Amino acid sequence: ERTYLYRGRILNLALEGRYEIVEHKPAVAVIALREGRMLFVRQMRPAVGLAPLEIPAGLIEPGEDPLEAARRELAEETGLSGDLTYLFSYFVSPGFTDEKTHVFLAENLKEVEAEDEAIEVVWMRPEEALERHQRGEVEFSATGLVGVLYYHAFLR
Amino acid sequence: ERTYLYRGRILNLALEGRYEIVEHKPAVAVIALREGRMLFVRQMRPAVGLAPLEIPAGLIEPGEDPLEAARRELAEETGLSGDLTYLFSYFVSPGFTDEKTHVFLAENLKEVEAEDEAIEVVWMRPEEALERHQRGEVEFSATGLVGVLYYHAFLR
Ligand SMILES: Nc1ncnc2c1ncn2[C@@H]1O[C@H](COP(=O)(O)OP(=O)(O)OC[C@H]2O[C@H](O)[C@H](O)[C@@H]2O)[C@@H](O)[C@H]1O
Ligand SMILES: Nc1ncnc2c1ncn2[C@@H]1O[C@H](COP(=O)(O)OP(=O)(O)OC[C@H]2O[C@H](O)[C@H](O)[C@@H]2O)[C@@H](O)[C@H]1O
Ligand SMILES: [Mn+2]
Ligand SMILES: [Mn+2]
Repeated sequence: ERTYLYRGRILNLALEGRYEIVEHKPAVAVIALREGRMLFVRQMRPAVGLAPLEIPAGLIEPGEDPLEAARRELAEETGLSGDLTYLFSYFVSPGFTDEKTHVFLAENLKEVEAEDEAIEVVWMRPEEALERHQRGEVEFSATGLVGVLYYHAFLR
Repeated sequence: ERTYLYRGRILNLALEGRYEIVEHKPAVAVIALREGRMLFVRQMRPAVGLAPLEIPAGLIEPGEDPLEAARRELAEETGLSGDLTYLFSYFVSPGFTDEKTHVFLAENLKEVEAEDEAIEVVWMRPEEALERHQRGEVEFSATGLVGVLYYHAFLR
């Protein structure tokens, strides 16, 4: 038996025996390179009180599958569309939440819209994002770090 | 004002205006290679109902800093010690939680203990972990995927 303590907008909090469990919608994230720059985004994140370096990401909404959600959040956050390829998925923190992230690569990006304004588009070479992070200048989300590592592994 | 709905063992659930926020202890994770195999672990994770491929990881306990927590969970989960180097950190899912993970590299591993039994030690070439994941055979945690990508980027 899961017993629910809180049913919310973007999460539920449940107890399952001794375990505290946060149910959360699945997410998508998109890795995109153009002229050696990766497409990052930043927004104020009240949970952490700062704006980490992320890649375009969002929740999968009712009716959508991961590919469709990835297309949508790329367009809504950055005004771009591209050719999407599924890469891999991961559980963000499976010791307490079921949130799963599906990661895509985008190629051949084109502007379809001139976007959500509280999101800052940050094109940045991934080598520079990693250096800024090593020097303490920026924090990463998991999606931002996965983008930077994937680039270094496979896109040079 | 954060208003608290739940104060627990491994998380607190808070509201901050419209935002649902899960406070969570920071974590560590350790990337370790030996003879071309990466040190993964698996354990049943009730939040997800399965055992994803992770790397050795744990929460930072009172009094500890990340390096010390990394040493401890490597020994407790796998019976090993090594020379630790800090790599980078990431917020697991900063749209709802403040959990931050500090990732270390371990080299020169030695057995100090013959360990916590509900953790399965899984030495596996990272190329094979990535293939098994691409074929649907295993799920990744963020820490497992970060280990595999870091290897491919920097440890070949
Ligand atoms: N959902 C939970 N509810 C209550 N207690 C729990 C839960 N999960 C574990 N404990 C207790 O908490 C104690 C300390 O857990 P440690 O073993 O240092 O950590 P880790 O490997 O779980 O988590 C490490 C990271 O890996 C994953 O990505 C996680 O999501 C974290 O981000 C354990 O003894 C359990 O008794
Ligand atoms: N803590 C919250 N509480 C309540 N509502 C919120 C919260 N955060 C956002 N919303 C509402 O939820 C709506 C849908 O959010 P989308 O914009 O598709 O997602 P994302 O970028 O937030 O999260 C994407 C991933 O990136 C990060 O790693 C996250 O942790 C996720 O893993 C937003 O309109 C907000 O109005
Ligand atoms: Mn978003
Ligand atoms: Mn652990």
